[PDB]
Amino acid sequence: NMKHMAGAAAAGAVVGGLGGYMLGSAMSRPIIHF
Amino acid sequence: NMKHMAGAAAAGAVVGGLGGYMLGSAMSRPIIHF
Amino acid sequence: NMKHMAGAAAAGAVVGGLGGYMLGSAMSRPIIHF
Amino acid sequence: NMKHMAGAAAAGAVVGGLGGYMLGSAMSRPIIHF
Amino acid sequence: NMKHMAGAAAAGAVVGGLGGYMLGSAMSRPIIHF
Amino acid sequence: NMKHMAGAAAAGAVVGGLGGYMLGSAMSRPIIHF
Amino acid sequence: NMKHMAGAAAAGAVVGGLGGYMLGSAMSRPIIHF
Amino acid sequence: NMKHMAGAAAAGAVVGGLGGYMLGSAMSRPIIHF
Amino acid sequence: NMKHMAGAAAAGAVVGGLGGYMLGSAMSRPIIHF
Amino acid sequence: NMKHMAGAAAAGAVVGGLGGYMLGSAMSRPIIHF
Amino acid sequence: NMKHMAGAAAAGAVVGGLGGYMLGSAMSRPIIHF
Amino acid sequence: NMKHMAGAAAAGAVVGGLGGYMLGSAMSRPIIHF
Amino acid sequence: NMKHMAGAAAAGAVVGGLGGYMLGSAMSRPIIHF
Amino acid sequence: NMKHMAGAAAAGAVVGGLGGYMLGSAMSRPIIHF
Amino acid sequence: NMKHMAGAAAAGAVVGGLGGYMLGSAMSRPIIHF
Amino acid sequence: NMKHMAGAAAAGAVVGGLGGYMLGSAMSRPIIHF
Amino acid sequence: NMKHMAGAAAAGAVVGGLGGYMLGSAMSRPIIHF
Amino acid sequence: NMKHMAGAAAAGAVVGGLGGYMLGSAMSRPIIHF
Amino acid sequence: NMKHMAGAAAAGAVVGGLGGYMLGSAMSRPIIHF
Amino acid sequence: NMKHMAGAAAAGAVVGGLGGYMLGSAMSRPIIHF
Repeated sequence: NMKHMAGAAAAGAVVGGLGGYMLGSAMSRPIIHF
Repeated sequence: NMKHMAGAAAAGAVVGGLGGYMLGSAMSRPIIHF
Repeated sequence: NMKHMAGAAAAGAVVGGLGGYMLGSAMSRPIIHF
Repeated sequence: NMKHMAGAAAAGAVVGGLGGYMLGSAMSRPIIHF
Repeated sequence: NMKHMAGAAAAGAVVGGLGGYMLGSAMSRPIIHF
Repeated sequence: NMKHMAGAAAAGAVVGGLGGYMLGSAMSRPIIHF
Repeated sequence: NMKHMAGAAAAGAVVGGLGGYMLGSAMSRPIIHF
Repeated sequence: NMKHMAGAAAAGAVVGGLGGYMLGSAMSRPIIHF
Repeated sequence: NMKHMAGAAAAGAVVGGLGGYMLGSAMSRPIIHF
Repeated sequence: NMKHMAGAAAAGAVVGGLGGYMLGSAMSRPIIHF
Repeated sequence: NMKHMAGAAAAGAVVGGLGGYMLGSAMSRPIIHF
Repeated sequence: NMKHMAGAAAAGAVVGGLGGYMLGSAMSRPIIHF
Repeated sequence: NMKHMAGAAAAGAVVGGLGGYMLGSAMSRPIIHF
Repeated sequence: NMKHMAGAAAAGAVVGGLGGYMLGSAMSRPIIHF
Repeated sequence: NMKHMAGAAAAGAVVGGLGGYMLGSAMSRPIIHF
Repeated sequence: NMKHMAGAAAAGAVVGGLGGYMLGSAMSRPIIHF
Repeated sequence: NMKHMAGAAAAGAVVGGLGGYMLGSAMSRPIIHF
Repeated sequence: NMKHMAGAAAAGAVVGGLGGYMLGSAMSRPIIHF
Repeated sequence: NMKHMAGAAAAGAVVGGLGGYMLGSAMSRPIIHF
Repeated sequence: NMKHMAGAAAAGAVVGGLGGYMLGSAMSRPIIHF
């Protein structure tokens, strides 16, 4: 059997974001002019 | 069998966002002018 | 069988947002002028 | 002056949670028995 | 002066939760038995 | 003056959580028995 | 003046969490028994 | 059997983001003009 | 003046977490028994 | 059997990001003009 | 076991106040004009 | 075992206040005009 | 074992205040005009 | 004339005791045996 | 004239005791045996 | 005239004790045996 | 074993404040105009 | 005239004790046997 | 074993403050105009 | 006129004690036997 503990489980203060889950692609073409 | 504990379960203070779940793609074309 | 505990279950203070669930795509074309 | 753009402003699909804002402390004593 | 844009303003689809605002503390003592 | 762009602003698909903001402390004493 | 671009701004797909902001301390005493 | 503990489980203060999970590709063509 | 670009700005797919920001200390006394 | 402990488990203050998990490729063609 | 003696126990004349116990935060914005 | 004696225990005349116990934060913005 | 004696225990006249105990942060922005 | 402001006046959260006022003496002969 | 501001006036969180006021003497003869 | 500001006035978090005021003498003869 | 004696224990007249205990951070931005 | 600012006024976090005020003498004859 | 004697233990007249204990950081930006 | 700023005024974190004020003498005859 399996006993799995992951993420931020039982943490003390989860003040950062947690990871998402993306099943698909990213096409990115930003254009930045300073 | 499986015993799974994940996310921010049993946390102390989940002040950051949690991860979403996206099943699909992202096409992104931002244009930033400072 | 499965025993699953996730999200912010049993948390202490869930002051951040929780993750949504999006089954579909995002087309994004913002234009920012400072 | 200040021009500030933050958070998930102008995003394309904000499917994850956003960050909260906690002004105070977290005392956490979870006990997990698998 | 200040021009501030934050949160999920002008977003495309805010399907995740947004962050709350907690001014106070969290004492948490969950007990999980699988 | 200041022109600031941060967070996940103008992103394409923010499927992970964003960072919270915690002004206070975390005392954490989890006890895990597998 | 200042032109600052940080975080995951203008990213293509921010599927990991973003960093929080903690102004305070962490006292941690986990006890793990496998 | 397996006893697995990962992520930021049982942490003291998870103020950085956690890792997402991307099953798909990234095509990126940013153009930056200072 | 200053033109600063940092973090995972303009990235292609930010699937790892980003760095938080902790202004305070960490006292840690974990006890692990395999 | 296996007893595995990894990531930033039982850490004291995880203020850096954690590693994501990417199953797919990266094609990158940035163009930077200072 | 523990034998604890604290506060003003067994004192001779407790004419000052004793300490309270506040589990939560204080936001204070007094304005004093002499 | 532990034998602990603290506070103003067994004192002779506790005419000053004793220390409280605050588990949470203080945000303070006084404005004094003489 | 431990024999601990602290605070103003067994003192003769505790006319000053005793120390509190704050588990959390202080943000302070006073403005004084003489 | 006199304008006097003292004590914990206008405070934000007075969780410690305040000082008493003792006009008289203290004779103290505690005997502590651990 | 006089404008006096003292004590913990206008403070943000007075979690320590405040000073008393003793007009008289202290004779102290504790005897501690560990 | 006089404008006086002292003590822990306008402080951010007064978690230590404040000073008392003793107008009289202290005769002290402790005897400590470890 | 340990025999510890600290603070102002067994003192003769503790007319100054005692030290507090702060587990968290201080951000301070006073502005003083004489 | 006089504008005086002293003590821990306008401080950020006064976690140490403040000074008392003793107008009188101290006769001290401790006897310590280790 | 250990026999420890510290602080202002067994003192004759502790009219100065005692040291606090701060586990966390201080960010300070005072601005003084005479 | 006089503009005086002293003590730990406007400090960032006053975790040490502050100085008292003793107007009188100290006669001290400790006897230490190790």
